[PDB]
Amino acid sequence: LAGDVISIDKASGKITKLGRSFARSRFVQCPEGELQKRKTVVHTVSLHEIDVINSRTQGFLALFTGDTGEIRSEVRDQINTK
Amino acid sequence: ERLLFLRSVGERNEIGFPSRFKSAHYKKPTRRHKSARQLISDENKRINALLTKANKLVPKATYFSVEAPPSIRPAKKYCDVTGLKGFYKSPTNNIRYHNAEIYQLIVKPMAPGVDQEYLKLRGAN
Amino acid sequence: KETKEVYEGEVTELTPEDAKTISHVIVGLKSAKGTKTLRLDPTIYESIQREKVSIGDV
Amino acid sequence: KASQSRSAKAGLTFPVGRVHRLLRRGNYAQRIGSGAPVYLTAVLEYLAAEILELAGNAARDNKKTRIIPRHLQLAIRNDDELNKLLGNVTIAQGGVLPNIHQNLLPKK
Amino acid sequence: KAVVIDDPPLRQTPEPFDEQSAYNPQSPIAIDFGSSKLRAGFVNHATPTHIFPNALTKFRDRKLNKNFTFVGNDTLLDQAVRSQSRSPFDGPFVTNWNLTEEILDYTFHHLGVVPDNGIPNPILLTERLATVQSQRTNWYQILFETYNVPGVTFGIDSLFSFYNYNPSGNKTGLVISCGHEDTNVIPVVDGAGILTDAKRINWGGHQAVDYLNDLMALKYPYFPTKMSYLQYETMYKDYCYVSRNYDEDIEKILTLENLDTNDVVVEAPFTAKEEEEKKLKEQQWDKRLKLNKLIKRRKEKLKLRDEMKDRKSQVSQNRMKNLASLAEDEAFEEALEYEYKDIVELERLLLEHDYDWRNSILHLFLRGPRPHDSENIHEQHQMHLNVERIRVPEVIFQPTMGGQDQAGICELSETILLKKFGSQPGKLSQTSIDMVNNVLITGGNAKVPGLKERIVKEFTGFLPTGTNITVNMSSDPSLDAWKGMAALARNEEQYRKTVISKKEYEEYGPEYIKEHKLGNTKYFE
Amino acid sequence: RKETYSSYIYKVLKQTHPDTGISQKSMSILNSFVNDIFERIATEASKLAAYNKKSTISAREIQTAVRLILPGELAKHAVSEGTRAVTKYSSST
Repeated sequence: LAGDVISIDKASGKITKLGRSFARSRFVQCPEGELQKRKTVVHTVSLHEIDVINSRTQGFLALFTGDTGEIRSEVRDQINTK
Repeated sequence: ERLLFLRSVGERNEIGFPSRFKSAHYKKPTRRHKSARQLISDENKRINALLTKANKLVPKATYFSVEAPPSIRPAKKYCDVTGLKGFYKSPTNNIRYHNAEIYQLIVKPMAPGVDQEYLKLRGAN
Repeated sequence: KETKEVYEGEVTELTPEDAKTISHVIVGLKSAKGTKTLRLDPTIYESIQREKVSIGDV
Repeated sequence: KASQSRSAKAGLTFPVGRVHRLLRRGNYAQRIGSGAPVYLTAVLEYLAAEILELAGNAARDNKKTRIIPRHLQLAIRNDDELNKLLGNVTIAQGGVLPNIHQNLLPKK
Repeated sequence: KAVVIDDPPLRQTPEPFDEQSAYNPQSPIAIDFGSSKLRAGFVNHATPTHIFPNALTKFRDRKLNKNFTFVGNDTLLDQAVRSQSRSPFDGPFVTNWNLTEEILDYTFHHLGVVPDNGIPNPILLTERLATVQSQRTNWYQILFETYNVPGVTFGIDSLFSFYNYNPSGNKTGLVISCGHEDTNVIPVVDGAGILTDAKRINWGGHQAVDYLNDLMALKYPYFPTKMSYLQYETMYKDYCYVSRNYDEDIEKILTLENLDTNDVVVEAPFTAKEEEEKKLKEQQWDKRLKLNKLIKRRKEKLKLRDEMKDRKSQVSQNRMKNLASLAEDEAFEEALEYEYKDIVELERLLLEHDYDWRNSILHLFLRGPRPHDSENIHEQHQMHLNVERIRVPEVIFQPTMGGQDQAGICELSETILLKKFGSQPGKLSQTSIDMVNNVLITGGNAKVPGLKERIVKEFTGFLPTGTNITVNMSSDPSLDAWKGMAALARNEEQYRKTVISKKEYEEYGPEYIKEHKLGNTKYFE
Repeated sequence: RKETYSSYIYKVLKQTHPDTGISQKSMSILNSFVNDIFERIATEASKLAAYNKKSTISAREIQTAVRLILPGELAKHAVSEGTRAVTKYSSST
């Protein structure tokens, strides 16, 4: 609705409501500067996460549910080379 | 000498009313000025009269058939002030601009009558 | 011993032809060095339609 | 074939054809152009919207839900350009502003 | 190092006259009635004899003799005679006709021709692509009545150039003409121009120089001197080129590593004890980041004070609304900003001891990579050409930038070579391959650099892979039309195929068109 | 039959303030106000059109009249609103 503060990602189409602006007529501050910003983010991914992801028998939910279940050494060799 | 240098060429490069290079008979007719804007209109109405007479004859090579068709790809958008890539368009005066400080220095405090001249270059008024 | 063969470019023409069951699809590709047309079987056409490929996608 | 009026064609809520009627039999000129009632309709709509906006926050400043000409009078004379426009007009039941000159106070 | 532009210098020597002893009554004479320049010359010579702009004027004296018929090269003698020179063209067409008669009589007098009962030489002429019936009717009447010439032919200048660069007369190619007021794309099949698929774009050199005039007027509204047409013409001629790719070039055109190389500067031509104790206590005396955040908050407070100063702003409107609710119940800000700047300077000094122009994109666009002082007279008479070097010639590829809703030259070539003349997208016919192998660029507006490379790059862009692309180009592309009609007359003897006869004119009338391979065609089928 | 601008004025305050009542005296004040601006603008435009030897009143005549009567800030807001409305109306293609 009008009065909202939102962030739009053009490539993936993800729209997030940061909240409402300062308009008495939650509450956040209206952003400053250019609308189209370019930001650099830094990711730190453990080797176990890539081992779980690269093993096709289970998804990333085994990182949270915990049933990784005896990950083989071949995908460990592929991750160690890559 | 400077005020007679032009007169020397004037008395060298003249031709009288009994023109040597023209014919013996002249019979010069009267003509209107016939500006180029209305020439297109009278050619168009002559051609339209020809189709509406012949119908109640496909044209092959006319003035209105040789002119270029509009494009199929979408047109690129550029900044009206700098000529760079225009990312944003102001909602008040409909001027495409590049970044924030261009909007603050030029696009916002501009006088009326200037935006129509900026839009005249791409013909958007 | 194996071979890898790759086509990659802009889709400029996507015309399938039948004989409810399609027979083959002619796909036109374009890159910065030129264009190239290909014929494709309906099996690859099903994966093309599954990937939601229209005119103008790379 | 049926189409709506010129007002929502211009996106306006004021009557365009009524403005055209008042312009034509108001006896101002013998020929009236097409775009003139739309322009006048937009101008009067904007002026009415600005006046009702000022009456709106003037009435919110008194904690009420209705518009009294006290609020109209206040919203006129605390704004300088409406002061310049409406200098010679008197509003019905308006009163005056609270003002007192500096030396008339008990300065001590 | 600034370059002062000027008007072009005057020609000291007037143009000469051809000798009457060498005049041949039976030789044809070639006349190119261009929009910008007139190219006059006899068939027997290979270089043009008379080159001058198609303009003339009338002078006024004190002694009142009325002896002034200055045409063409004689206007290049003084500023005052040149500044009132008038051309017979209004747009692409010709409106007035008496001045054309005056120019033609001047040309005939300077050709060393002594006639009798009109001109006895056959006339070689040029006409535009798909001209109106009024222009052809008036040309027919004026030539066959005012001058009594035996034989005339009409043809397009681009087809004349294509006949020049392959005189066999039966080749197949693509002609791209960049004229003064239009741009033409004409395909030629077997030596005959297929005029039912030619295309015209309403853009040329005149619109390019006027575009540069409008851009330079809108970039510097406070320029003290008024720039003329010829100065903008010579900055268009000297400082314009076609980029290899526009999208990558406009992204880094204002970066510092590129702007130090391709920025052109053009200069216009012109003629107490408590205080001491406090100081002692001060001497006795993440936190720096907090002080910088406090300085930023002080800058925000200065911005809020400026918003409260402007009564049209919403902050001052809200303050006035609060004052009205209380009623219903700027130098100090500058001094505070100065005190905040002093506190920030003290914090910076404590950190050290105990808004650039380079980031302003408007300043880089306006006055380049150099700092600017507006108080000096010299750079107030100066212009910078950074984006306009590549923006001006790009309009023939994107006409939408020029206000015209037309397709580009590459899209017209693409639809001609890929959706016409029996060519499916994907498979090229023999005619399309023969056209691609003989693409020719002509016209006076081809003098800009980088046109051939850009056309070759885009042609490689849309054609199928492995197709042989060849693009030819003249050394001086403003002369191939006149040499084309000279090659039509001198080299071959089938030139009588195209010749209009006077008796044939009186049999058929003004409504006539010869369907030859090198001229116009019939309006209907 | 008598004419008033009451419904249009009503919807004008309903876009900006929905929970707001109106007095009939205030409605008469507003009606007299809009009619006064209307007759002022109309007599300025008719006088200007008579001054330029022209028998037609067009948009540029009331444009000059709005530049003349209104003070400058409200003048350029008024002509801006009028220009967007007129250009939106003229796009009947």
